[PDB]
Amino acid sequence: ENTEYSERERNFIPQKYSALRKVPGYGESIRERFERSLDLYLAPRVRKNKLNIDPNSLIPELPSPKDLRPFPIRCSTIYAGHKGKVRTLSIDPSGLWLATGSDDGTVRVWEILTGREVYRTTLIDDEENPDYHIECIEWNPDANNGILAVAVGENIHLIVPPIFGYDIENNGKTKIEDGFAQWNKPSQKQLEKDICITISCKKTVKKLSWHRKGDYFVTVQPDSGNTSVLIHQVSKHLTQSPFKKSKGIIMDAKFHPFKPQLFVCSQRYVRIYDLSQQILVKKLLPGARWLSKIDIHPRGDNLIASSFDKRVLWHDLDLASTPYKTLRYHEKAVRSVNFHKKLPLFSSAADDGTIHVFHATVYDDMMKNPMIVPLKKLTGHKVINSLGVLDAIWHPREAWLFSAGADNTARLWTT
Amino acid sequence: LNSNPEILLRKRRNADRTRIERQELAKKKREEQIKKKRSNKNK
Amino acid sequence: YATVSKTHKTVSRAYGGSRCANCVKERIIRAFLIEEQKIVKKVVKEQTEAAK
Amino acid sequence: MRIKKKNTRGNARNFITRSQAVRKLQVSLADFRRLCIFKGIYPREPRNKKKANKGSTAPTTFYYAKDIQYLMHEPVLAKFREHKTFARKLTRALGRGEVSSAKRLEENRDSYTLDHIIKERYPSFPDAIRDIDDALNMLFLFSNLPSTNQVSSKIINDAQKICNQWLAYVAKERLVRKVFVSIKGVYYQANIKGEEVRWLVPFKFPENIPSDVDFRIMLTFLEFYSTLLHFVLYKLYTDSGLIYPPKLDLKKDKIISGLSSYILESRYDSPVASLFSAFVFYVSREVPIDILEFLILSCGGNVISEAAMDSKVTHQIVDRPVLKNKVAGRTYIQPQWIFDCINKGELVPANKYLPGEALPPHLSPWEEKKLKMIMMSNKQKKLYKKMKYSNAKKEEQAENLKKKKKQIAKQ
Amino acid sequence: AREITDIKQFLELTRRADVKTATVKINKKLNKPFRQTKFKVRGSSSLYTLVINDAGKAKKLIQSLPPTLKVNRL
RNA sequence: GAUGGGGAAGCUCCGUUUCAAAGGCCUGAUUUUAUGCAGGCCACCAUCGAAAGGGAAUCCGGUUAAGAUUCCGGAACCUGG
RNA sequence: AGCUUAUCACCCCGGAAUUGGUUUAUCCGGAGAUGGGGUCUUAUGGCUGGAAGAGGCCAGCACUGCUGGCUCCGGUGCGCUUGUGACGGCCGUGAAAAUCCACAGGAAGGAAUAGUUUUCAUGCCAGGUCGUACUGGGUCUCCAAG
Repeated sequence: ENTEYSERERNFIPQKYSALRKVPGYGESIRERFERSLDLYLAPRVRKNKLNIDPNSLIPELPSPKDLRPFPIRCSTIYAGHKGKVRTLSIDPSGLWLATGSDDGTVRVWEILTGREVYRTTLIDDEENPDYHIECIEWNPDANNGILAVAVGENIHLIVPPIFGYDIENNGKTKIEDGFAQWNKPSQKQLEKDICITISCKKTVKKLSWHRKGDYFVTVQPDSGNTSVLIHQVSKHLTQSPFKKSKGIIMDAKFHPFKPQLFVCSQRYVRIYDLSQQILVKKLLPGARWLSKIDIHPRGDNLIASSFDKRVLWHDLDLASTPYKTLRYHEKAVRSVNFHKKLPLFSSAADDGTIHVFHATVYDDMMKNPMIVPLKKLTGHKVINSLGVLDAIWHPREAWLFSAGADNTARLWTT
Repeated sequence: LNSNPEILLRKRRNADRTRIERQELAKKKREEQIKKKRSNKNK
Repeated sequence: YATVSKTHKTVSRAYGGSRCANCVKERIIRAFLIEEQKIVKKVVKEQTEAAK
Repeated sequence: MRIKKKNTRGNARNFITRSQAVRKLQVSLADFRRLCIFKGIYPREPRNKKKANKGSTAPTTFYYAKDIQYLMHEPVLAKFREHKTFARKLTRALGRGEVSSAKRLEENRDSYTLDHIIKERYPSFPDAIRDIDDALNMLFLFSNLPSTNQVSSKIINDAQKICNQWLAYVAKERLVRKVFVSIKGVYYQANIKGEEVRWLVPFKFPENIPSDVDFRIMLTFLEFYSTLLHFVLYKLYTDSGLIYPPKLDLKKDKIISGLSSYILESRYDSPVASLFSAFVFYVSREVPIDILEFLILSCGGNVISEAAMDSKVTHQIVDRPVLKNKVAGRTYIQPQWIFDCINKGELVPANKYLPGEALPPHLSPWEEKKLKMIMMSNKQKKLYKKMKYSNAKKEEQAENLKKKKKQIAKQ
Repeated sequence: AREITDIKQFLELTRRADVKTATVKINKKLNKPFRQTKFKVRGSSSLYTLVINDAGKAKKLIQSLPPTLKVNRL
């Protein structure tokens, strides 16, 4: 009765009249006929076709995910007991030591299998300082060096701890200390913390990406305009900008797996610049407003884009500037998506605390579109402060996925 | 889809407002008629 | 301009398509000051009426 | 050619605004809507609203230009002007004081006829039957309403006569197939040449006439439906070889004043039209003899009315709380038996509707997708979500019905 | 005229099946001479030209062309 | 320069907004002594006048017995639906 | 048609005078300069497509066209035409309309077998008539090599 008119499909309350004589008259008969007459000559008539398709028919007939196994299905190891929230992850090329970085000003390394906090180092004495904190850490892809880059504030710190052994550590240190924004030799405190060299620009190092060559790496400096991206080389302690004029704020930048070009992931676009001539090779127009992280297939044939606005997209460098396919399923911002280095798999991370893993075949030369299908919904992360899986990295050779979250507890997932 | 043909009718907007306005107008007209009948008997 | 998108023709601002945002600030400040003075004028009127 | 303005071609001139249509027709909204109802014209919604409405976003109503243009040639438009002129001249005579002149003018006036409107609106006879549902509903509603200052007594009498003639024709041919009883009233679904026409029949009880409704539109609708039903009935009688108009026995009209009053004469093909064959049913005072008598007459034999001058029967219909005498020569059956018999069509057993016995309820005769949905597009995702919600809401119809049945089964 | 570096976009344009003919232009240049070549198709709105430098890529593109599309040289 | 006017016997002259009833937009359930129409807003008011004024858009190549931003080939751009 | 590209101008930090910046021309800065960091107006230039398959410059034969190369990389103004950007002032504050575009505005409309919006991209159809030949001391007019 409280409902308004025109939302009264049942225009009366059915009653169980025991006898025909008890049936009363109807006073609303005039109203119903009046409404029908008005609708007949006043209701706009629109021609339409009523759908009758099966509701489940819309689901694509993709191959069953269980037939594409193995893929991660459960969490097998947890790096609990962390003082701060693990913002970043870094798996070494050998896939033996997993480095972690948090806002507590301490970088911790956890074994992939045993999970023991073998080694630690402190970057900022003021762990509670809100001005700056550890932004990101990345292991050097080149082997036989064991160099861990640690981005804290403006200071980019290269760390070579005693984990890997004298000879490898000696080679790494010699690689770092070969020079005889600005580069400054480590101080006594930095040397005690195993910091081999310090690099500091004007802006903070919000992101970092290494190159397989083992010498070149790039950093992203938001709120820097022209200097939003800088290219650095360890072999000569030299810094250069990828191009003379960067436009807008930039979130991420990663080198091509083998080509001499650097991908720049602008706030709204992803662009390819050839470092040999510093010329804009191509521009990508993703179907998302604000990209979060950039990812490149190891074969270099397909690109993956992630966006904070609930959007994660698959990009093909040969199909068109627009994404090949747009995926939107997460309940919160997609923090990061990382390709698998060897296996044809990739997974996405979001602030909702749920991780998804997708199988993806990338034809090297066949003129066929890639086949990407979901495999399994991974759960176990705890959503805190509207945040979830801050970072996630796949194993260099196995189908295992490391994870990091705001709950001050990194995790590792295994089949 | 093989959707079957049909002819949809769009909502007749302001129907409830028109009904309420007519009810108010009917009540006002009845009151005015009663008042006029009262007044016309004292002339 | 009949075919260019409104994004290029209009900036994301109030009075964006016809003002440089400098005089927009001036007129906003002027309107706020006018409202404050009108409140002050009403207060003065109330004070005057309190005696008559 | 030179530049062509945007709002001068396409939807801009394909549809004319209602306000613009009225101005073009130079006819008052009342007369314009009367003509629209007579011609059965309706508004239309283009795929783009601003484009049709000269680029202006307003809740404008759009009408097809061709239909309005064709309307302008209707003689009814000239007849309306003639009626207006006659009314003005009659008011002139009344104000002057020469009543005789007004009577002479009235004796000369003739009313327009919608015969040519019906021909174009319904090119073929089956079309009229295919849409006579609304006409029958309106006529049956008006026939039971009491005359007031708005609706004249003659109009209601004519509507009742038309309804009685239609009922007599239906009973004589026994075309009733399905019937139903509801709160809104009794429903009849006859089969006129295969059209399965349905028409509501409200109970013969007083109905309140609220001032909210406007009978002016209803008056015009009934005026059109009167001619429509007259022509349909004449065609049906001619096809069936029955004389038209069917005369009525005044003696029966004084006693019953209904179905049996009209004695239709010239000058059986379905089980529903054979139920109660050669049977005679007695009807009590409580039951609505008007509804019951028509059903029995259409289905089988005649009926003996409870009315008298104020037995060889086999069944008796009574709805008294307690049976009075229950003579062995009359079978006692509740009124629900007739409706159930018609619905089933096979003379449902009478041992389930004895007087005082509980009546049976009356029924109207009429896992991996969770992940796979990721690859679905935004529009496809929304469509699938809407389909899932529509399935869930429909599942409630069964869930809440089974739950309530379980609750009822406790006692 | 327009130039596009999307190989798959060019393949889709050729796969449209609504194009009567296509043309491949052979060119010569040097930086160490190389046999630069171009692939061109006719579109409803504008002509689309694809620049190809590697001979193997040109051969693969030619192979990918559906047999229903005629390819006039030069 | 009509338009509504004035003078002139008249062929006609004045006057361009001149004290003209000088049109152009929208709404309503169909307007209550019963289906003849109610309400909301603005107050200007034709036309001609420029191929040197403003403007929507074609570039190249070739071709003839005379024509090329027009004819042919290629590739372009504007307006409306 | 796709990338790159602006003197001027605008925004933030900074607070000068111990007076600084700068044009050929000398005006500006506590009404916010020198200095440091960002924004876009993209005229005009650089690369690519159109596009070398075009034109031109050569060479051989047929004896009526074909067949083979180059069509490249620079410097420069007391020479000349033109456009563009900010300036110095003069005294006459400096034509109209059509057409297009811009904003204060928040009535109107937006949902579960296809809710609204289409200034994003693509696909589809159409654009009448008039003149276009030539010529052009006694009409006007556009380019002016060493």
